[PDB]
Amino acid sequence: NAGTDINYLSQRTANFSDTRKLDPKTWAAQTRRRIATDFPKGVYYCDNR
Amino acid sequence: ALINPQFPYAGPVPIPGPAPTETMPLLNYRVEGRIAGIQQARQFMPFLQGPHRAVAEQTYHAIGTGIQMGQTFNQPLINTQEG
Repeated sequence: NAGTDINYLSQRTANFSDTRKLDPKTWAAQTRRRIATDFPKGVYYCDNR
Repeated sequence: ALINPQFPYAGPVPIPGPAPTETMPLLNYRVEGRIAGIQQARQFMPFLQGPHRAVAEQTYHAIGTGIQMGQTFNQPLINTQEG
């Protein structure tokens, strides 16, 4: 599914502190900045280069 | 920073803070690394080290040979003027 089955995604460290807790469309927005489009349905990407 | 009396900025973040974790530890890395493949002394290239000629000069060899031979015709005798 295209994000509709997810509330949010995030990367979290040992203190419960989220560095990027985002709703699916906003998460996808960050990816659009990286590959100029979206990955296929249900595929989520995170850049930590 | 500005502090305004009577609403003063708390004098600290106080003791009510929520310690969220004890994950503070970076476990030291211990490792042994070996890069040991047999090395062979040589690499192949198309060309290394050459300073190729952009133009050469003209170059040559040499020869001569023959003898001294001749057919001749002479001017006639003339009356001598003076002396």
